Amino acid sequence: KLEDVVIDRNLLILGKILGEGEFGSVMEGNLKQDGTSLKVAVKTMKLDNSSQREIEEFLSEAACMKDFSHPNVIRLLGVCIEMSSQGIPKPMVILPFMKYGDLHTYLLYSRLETGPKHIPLQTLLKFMVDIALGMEYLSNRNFLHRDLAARNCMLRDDMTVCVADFGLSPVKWIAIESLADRVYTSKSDVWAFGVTMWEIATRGMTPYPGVQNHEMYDYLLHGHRLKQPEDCLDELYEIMYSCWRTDPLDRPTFSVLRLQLEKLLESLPD
Ligand SMILES: COc1cc2ncnc(Nc3cnc(OCCC4CC4)nc3)c2cc1OCC1CCNCC1
Repeated sequence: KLEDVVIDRNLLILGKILGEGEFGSVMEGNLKQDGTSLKVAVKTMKLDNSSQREIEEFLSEAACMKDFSHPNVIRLLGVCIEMSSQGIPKPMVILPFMKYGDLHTYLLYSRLETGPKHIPLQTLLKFMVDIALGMEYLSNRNFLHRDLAARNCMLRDDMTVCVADFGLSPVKWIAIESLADRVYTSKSDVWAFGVTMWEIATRGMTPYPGVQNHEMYDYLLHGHRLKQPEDCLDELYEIMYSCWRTDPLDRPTFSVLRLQLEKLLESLPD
């Protein structure tokens, strides 16, 4: 067994809510860890199946993420498990607290006079370079993100982006084949990465302006894809475009994308 993943619940003090989703919530917290303390980010969830089957499979997956070590992939400190007021297991995943917050909010704030100012092209490409390196590290270990989007990418204290908030087993990030067959592969993550690239290049735009969520599958079925942004370089749009090919076998690997973006940033007068 690898029970380095389970943290004593009495070492954790829960604070103010960062956000409330359908699954769970994200909150500020303090971890005793040594007489000292540490500011952390806590993600609560609510499982099903009272028996070991569901919780052990979740624990195994938690042990996997903890044993990861890369600057562009969020580090998982541990997991506390408490039973809820209804008898349901409530796992609480503990990560380091990210003061600069998510990448999606930072991009929209770069368009406001408070906080960050205009993000130059080179800084936008570095963000993409960072996501691509973290994603490449994940696929070279056969781990599927399942929920890659700009709101799930965090800015570290040195201002390098890491991938976070992985999904387990939003329409506008889901690959065409995954909407019809519900089959999720590495190319479905490549699809989501292309959408994330478009979020960065548009500086926070919601994908497919004008198209409603319920009409997305049919829209993609007709060969429609995200339109090229204003002032977006042609070479850059062709990179994100290659992520959305109808046949997933036509999509490029994460090593090819990372190589493409790094070669483009190095071609600019940075
Ligand atoms: C200063 O604000 C944050 C700091 C964070 N510092 C670290 N982590 C975070 N979130 C996070 C959660 N869960 C996971 O992974 C779970 C993986 C497990 C397998 C399921 N990774 C990251 C933060 C979110 C923050 O703001 C949340 C936003 C603010 C903007 N309006 C919407 C809510």
